[PDB]
Amino acid sequence: MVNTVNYFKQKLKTEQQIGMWVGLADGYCAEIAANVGYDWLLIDGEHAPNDVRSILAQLQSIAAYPSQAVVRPVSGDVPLIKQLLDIGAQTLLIPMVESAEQAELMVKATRYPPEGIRGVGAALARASRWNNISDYLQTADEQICLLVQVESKKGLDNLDEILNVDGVDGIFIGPADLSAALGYRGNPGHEFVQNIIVQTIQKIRAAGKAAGILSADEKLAKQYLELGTEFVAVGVDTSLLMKSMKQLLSKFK
Amino acid sequence: MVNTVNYFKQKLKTEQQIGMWVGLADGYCAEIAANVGYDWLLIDGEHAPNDVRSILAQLQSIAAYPSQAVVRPVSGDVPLIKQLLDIGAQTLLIPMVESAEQAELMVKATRYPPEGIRGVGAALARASRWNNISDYLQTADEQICLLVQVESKKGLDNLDEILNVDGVDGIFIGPADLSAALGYRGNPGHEFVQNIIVQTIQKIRAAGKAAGILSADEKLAKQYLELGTEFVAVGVDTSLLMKSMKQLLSKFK
Amino acid sequence: MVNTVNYFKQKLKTEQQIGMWVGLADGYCAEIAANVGYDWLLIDGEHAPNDVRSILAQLQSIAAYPSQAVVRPVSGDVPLIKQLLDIGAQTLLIPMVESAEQAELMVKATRYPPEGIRGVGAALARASRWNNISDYLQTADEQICLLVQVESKKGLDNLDEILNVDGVDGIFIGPADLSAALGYRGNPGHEFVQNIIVQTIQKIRAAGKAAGILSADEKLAKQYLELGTEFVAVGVDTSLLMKSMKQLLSKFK
Amino acid sequence: MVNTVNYFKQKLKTEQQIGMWVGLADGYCAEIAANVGYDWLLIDGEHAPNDVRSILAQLQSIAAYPSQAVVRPVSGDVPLIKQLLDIGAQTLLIPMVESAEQAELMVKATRYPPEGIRGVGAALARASRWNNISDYLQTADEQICLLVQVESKKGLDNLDEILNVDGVDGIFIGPADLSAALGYRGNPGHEFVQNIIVQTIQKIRAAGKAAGILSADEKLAKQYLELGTEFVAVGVDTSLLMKSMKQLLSKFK
Amino acid sequence: MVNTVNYFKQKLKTEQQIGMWVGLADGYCAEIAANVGYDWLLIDGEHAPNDVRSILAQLQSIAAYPSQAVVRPVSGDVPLIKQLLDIGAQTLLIPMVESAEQAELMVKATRYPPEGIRGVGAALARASRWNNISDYLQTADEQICLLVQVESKKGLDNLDEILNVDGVDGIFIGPADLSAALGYRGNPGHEFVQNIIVQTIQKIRAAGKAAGILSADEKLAKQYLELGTEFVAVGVDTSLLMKSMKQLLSKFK
Amino acid sequence: MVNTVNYFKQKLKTEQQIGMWVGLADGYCAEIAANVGYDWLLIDGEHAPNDVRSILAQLQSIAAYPSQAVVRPVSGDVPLIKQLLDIGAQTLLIPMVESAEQAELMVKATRYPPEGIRGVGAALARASRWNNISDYLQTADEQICLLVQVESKKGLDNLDEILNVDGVDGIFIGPADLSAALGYRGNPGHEFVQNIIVQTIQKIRAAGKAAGILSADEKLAKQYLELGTEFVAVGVDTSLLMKSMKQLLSKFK
Ligand SMILES: O=C(O)C(=O)C[C@@H](O)[C@H](O)CO
Ligand SMILES: O=C(O)C(=O)C[C@@H](O)[C@H](O)CO
Ligand SMILES: O=C(O)C(=O)C[C@@H](O)[C@H](O)CO
Ligand SMILES: O=C(O)C(=O)C[C@@H](O)[C@H](O)CO
Ligand SMILES: O=C(O)C(=O)C[C@@H](O)[C@H](O)CO
Ligand SMILES: O=C(O)C(=O)C[C@@H](O)[C@H](O)CO
Ligand SMILES: [Ca+2]
Ligand SMILES: [Ca+2]
Ligand SMILES: [Mg+2]
Ligand SMILES: [Mg+2]
Ligand SMILES: [Mg+2]
Ligand SMILES: [Mg+2]
Ligand SMILES: [Mg+2]
Ligand SMILES: [Mg+2]
Repeated sequence: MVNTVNYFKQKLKTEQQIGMWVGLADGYCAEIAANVGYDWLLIDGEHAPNDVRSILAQLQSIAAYPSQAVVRPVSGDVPLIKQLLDIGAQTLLIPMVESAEQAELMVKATRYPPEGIRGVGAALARASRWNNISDYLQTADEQICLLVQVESKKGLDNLDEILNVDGVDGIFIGPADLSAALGYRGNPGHEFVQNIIVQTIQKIRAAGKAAGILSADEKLAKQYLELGTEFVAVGVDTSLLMKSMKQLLSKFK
Repeated sequence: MVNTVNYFKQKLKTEQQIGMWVGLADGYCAEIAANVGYDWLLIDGEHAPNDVRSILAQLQSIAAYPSQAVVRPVSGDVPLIKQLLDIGAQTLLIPMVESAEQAELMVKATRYPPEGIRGVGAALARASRWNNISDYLQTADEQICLLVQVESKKGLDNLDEILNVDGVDGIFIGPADLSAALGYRGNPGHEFVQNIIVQTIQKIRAAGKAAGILSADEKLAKQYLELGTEFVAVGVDTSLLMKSMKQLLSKFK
Repeated sequence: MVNTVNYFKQKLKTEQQIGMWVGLADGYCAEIAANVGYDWLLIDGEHAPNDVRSILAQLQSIAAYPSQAVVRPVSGDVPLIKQLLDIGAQTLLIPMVESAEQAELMVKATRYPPEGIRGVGAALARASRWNNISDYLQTADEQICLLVQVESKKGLDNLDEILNVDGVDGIFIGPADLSAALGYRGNPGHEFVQNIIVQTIQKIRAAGKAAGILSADEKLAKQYLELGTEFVAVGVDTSLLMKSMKQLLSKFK
Repeated sequence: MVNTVNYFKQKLKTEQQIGMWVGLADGYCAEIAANVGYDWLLIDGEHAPNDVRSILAQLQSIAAYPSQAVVRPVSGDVPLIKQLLDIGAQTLLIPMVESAEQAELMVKATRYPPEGIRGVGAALARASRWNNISDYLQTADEQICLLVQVESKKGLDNLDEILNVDGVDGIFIGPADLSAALGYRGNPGHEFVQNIIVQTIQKIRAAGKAAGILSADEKLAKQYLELGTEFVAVGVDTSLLMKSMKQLLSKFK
Repeated sequence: MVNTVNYFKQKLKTEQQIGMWVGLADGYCAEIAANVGYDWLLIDGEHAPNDVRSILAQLQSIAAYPSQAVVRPVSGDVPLIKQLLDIGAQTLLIPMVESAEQAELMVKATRYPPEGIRGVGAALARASRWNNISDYLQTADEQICLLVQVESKKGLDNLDEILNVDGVDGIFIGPADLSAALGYRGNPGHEFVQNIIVQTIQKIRAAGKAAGILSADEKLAKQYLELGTEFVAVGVDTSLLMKSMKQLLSKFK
Repeated sequence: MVNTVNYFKQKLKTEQQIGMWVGLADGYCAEIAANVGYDWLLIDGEHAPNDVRSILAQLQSIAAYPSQAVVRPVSGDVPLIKQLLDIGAQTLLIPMVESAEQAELMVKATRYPPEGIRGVGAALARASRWNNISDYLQTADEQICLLVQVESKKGLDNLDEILNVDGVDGIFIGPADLSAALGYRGNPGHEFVQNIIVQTIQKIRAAGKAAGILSADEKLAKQYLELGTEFVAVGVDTSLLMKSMKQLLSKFK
């Protein structure tokens, strides 16, 4: 077996990838989402009730389907990153990255020694398919993709520095945390927030990195796609479930 | 503590109850559905991957919310009916009921001896809140609601006899099984099938029982409500989740 | 490895075994019970929300401790008896046994062909410790104990015939179902019910079988032990948990 | 999406398929087995501690890999067959089939009305990918494969009758149950047993059906493959795990 | 929907709330506790085998009942506090708080930017009921209650500074850790320890904060209630289960 | 009940203990390993998909069997160490220990105050059997065994200092991490790496501590036992499972 090819990572340079947020925290729900045809599925370990074991079950469901999995850990925690890479998550989205120093540590967290600090346990790992991928320890680093989130004033204050970190493949902008950080909590639609988001996307792409964002607003999502944003999540499974059930009931109240 | 009042059962005589099918088989998904405001939620133990323990978790989720839980067991299995009643399901929907003799057996399966054959285990049961409902063994039978499904030619061949069974509170028509039985598998919309459904609903109500049905077709659902159908399920969580994700992707393909 | 010795089964002829009902349906709760020192623990697959997998977890917990495990399946279902024996339950309590014919079928359900109808799958079974018990298929039958419950008028009507079945090790009287069947639901303490229980215990022991019963009433339990009842369950984990929390709150209201 | 093609079923006529028994009852263990390259993996619901939900998790793991899944239910139970088909098991191995009448009922259990009695619930089913396979109710029956086990004297007494049942794709011989039924429990290697197995395979193939068997004995397995046996399981995951760990310890005792 | 009202938080100023420790780490056991009528239930993520997912199941169970849930995380970990708030825990008890600086960080951990550092993920959260609480991000902070534990010499050394932190609603004294820190491990009943607890309670209340404590000793508990302690836990589910089973067995030995 | 004796700890001074790595992360798989007769079983919480709850289930499985459980947490996290000690892990293997200061912190993390910083929660803990071990808080520290891993250049740069820490019972060498740190990722067999391992084992034993290692290479394992290495793991469950299935398939390809 050759290592699983990270098509999400390759496509960061060749196309615009449409994503779905997966917060239903369940292998069965993850499989339903995997049938739809999204370019990527974000398995949310930060804001959905997930742990390593529930994330593994969702990787296993999704693996049969072309959709690429991206995992967001609860924080940029080196041991947790180690665990998520070993269960076979090839793309990580680190929340609340705020400095070049923190971004560099997240790069190292994803790479084996001697260049990185990723713990070695290939005999045990779904990532190597329990050494059925025979050259895994040589080929692993190449198919790993590191995305970091800028979603605080401190992150924006360190954007040029983060964008100069070799090994950051992409910067994702989270309008919820960012709008709240800017004192517009629950109102990311405000011009003050939007102008900052647009400038941030332009700077990301100007530094040769992939830009990403989430918007459930179709107009904002198509606007970000017209700017060239490489990875755009266009909704959230929990929101689509709740909204579809509410809209149906409303026809009968 | 007094026994939980089965408002679903009472409302069979006073209003038309709008329902949602719950096949996501998960306490977290069940809770999302419970927030919407459906009169009833059908926890599907026949066609979703549920067992006693996953149905219990969904009853516990839904219990904080006004929505009434109805449970469909995989078949009219007396021991399984005993297990679902003890975890505290107060309304059961029995699939594939085909005779008065079978319907009478389902009635007994729901009632304590000496009048029925429901096994006694009140010390252990969520149904009695572990005897915190102190008169449970005297008050239980009154808050249990039995629904049966007619979805075969044999059931339609025994409809008058089923409708004469004291203890059957409602007959639910399953258009999927029924249209397939009638040789229109996948096409319940056909006039031959629809005329049989309308006459069946009329005969059910004429005999003083509640009629029920599921249609995800808004027009058919509103037609069934115009006939006075007492319990109408108008959608399915798995279907709404898949369709909402597909419709969203299609805006970006 | 030699087959696990069924000490419960041996002690049916040598002492009076004190039991605890385990209906908390959980490996962790089962282990707490296992620490107390009861002779036997009844893992209730009939009136607690258990399945094969949760019963296995409770056998594994209890296995480190001297307490003997007894499993009650939901019904005398031959395939379910097969499953419980293969996960390693060496004593079964079959509810609602009503004839010599049913009791004989329960005997056969617990023995390998050619004498019985127990499905053969020793390579896969915790019962054989995956063939680490090398002579398991020769030695299994000796360490299996079959108990049946008489808890209906029909069972009482067939008691002499059930007591003549070679292979029934014990008859357990369930006062909840029996009092309900007799038209005293929730009031097993009535003299009419108690005279029938005493006569039943006497007949069981006169036929050389072990008699068993459950009572949470200390006085009734010690009365049953004075009669020579061989296996007496003296409480239920759910009841003791609920009662001890209620009694505590009452000191503070 | 077109229905998943049942390559196991097609290959019953074109090659000899090598199988592995999966009794570790776990999605993670099932994935390890799925990486090896077996033609088929038997997910054992009869002799391993599996339920519908654990079998679903193993189908999801295996689905990413070319190995074909076969599910053995605990018995030929029509509602359980319905559940296993809806979670997407395309090949079933029914234990302890003993008559043409029982084999015919198992055929019907796998086919939609009006020709069969498989319950219709395609909106809810992984089998239809929640109707993402748009013609599922028309295309399903074609990719379903029914295997039955002959493993009792009564089965052998009805072999010609079972082999004349249209819709039985294959007969699997279980040497453990059969050797025990013949009074050679734990010794299927005996000439009396082997001659019966060989004659049985010859009769199966002469009637145009696929023959199958399990042997962990390499010589017996290659002997059955030389006879033309179409589906041969050559070991058991629980046995290989236990034997590999025992052999390793023995080098160090 | 309006945000769930935190009645525990309100009652800190109006009454003395009686609590039960919940360490059985199970949704089913949590529901049994929920039925008793305690003012509050402490779901112990520090000393019982709980994770985010098992705490969620226990919140869902308890939510149907009047008892208020309080969650103790394993440590004052900001990302873990984020996760517990998003699953809907409205009151947190932070163990081993030792400085005003740590207490201030715990305050911030519970409030959205720009005033705090709580991660924003309202679309995904049971806390917002997946945005069915439409003004959640404006109304969340008011219904969150922060309790901190003082249970080390260093905490006692910083008590006045911790009591001056705006946003700490209550200080809970843990006599187990505190007696151990003081060199009386396992003997909190000693006068040296009790004088320090009484002085600590007095200082807490003098600073306008709520005081809390746990004692399974009825006399110590009523002494703490006579001092005006606002939240008093009076027992532990594991202890009551083990003690009630031991006391029962002792009547029969 | 007296505290469970840690025979693994005692045997560090009296014999050479043969170990098996347990990364199948499942109570059922752990039990299979427990039957084999290894001196110790390493429940891997670093490189297998385990959490506190799945490690507890494996401790409960293994507890019926002579094999001693050792738990590797994901990192030297003080709160996580507290959780694993309370579920009753008596021997811990800390990964990536790099200084005497870190080793001393791990010592304290394992000991109750006032000498250590282990949180006190004996009423709740399987470790105390919920206080059924009545003197647990006085007897606990004696049966806890602390192992640390040296697997970085920084650890080797601090080896003498780590070996001078009272409370470190053993130092385990992880050839995977170590060979990678040394710039021979995937090639621990290299003479440069092996000479460093031999000198390290010699220095560990010279300082009166137990030396440990894992090699799946029989020759290297027997070489390490010839040097007097006190605890030697000789295989990994996931590896043995995958290799045994692959070797079997290869006989039939
Ligand atoms: O896309 C963002 O802004 C995120 O980082 C996370 C997501 O959970 C939102 O907060 C939805 O509420
Ligand atoms: O409503 C009906 O027709 C049912 O009885 C069951 C439901 O599963 C549908 O068949 C969805 O496909
Ligand atoms: O002992 C009996 O009577 C039983 O067979 C079952 C037990 O669950 C009781 O019904 C408690 O309510
Ligand atoms: O192959 C057979 O004989 C079976 O039908 C099942 C299998 O479990 C064996 O009994 C192994 O013990
Ligand atoms: O109340 C306290 O002292 C605690 O903080 C925790 C509780 O677990 C006890 O330690 C019980 O042993
Ligand atoms: O023994 C070692 O080298 C370890 O520390 C961990 C183990 O996971 C191996 O790396 C297997 O790949
Ligand atoms: Ca289950
Ligand atoms: Ca977990
Ligand atoms: Mg964010
Ligand atoms: Mg139907
Ligand atoms: Mg009974
Ligand atoms: Mg068989
Ligand atoms: Mg404490
Ligand atoms: Mg290592």
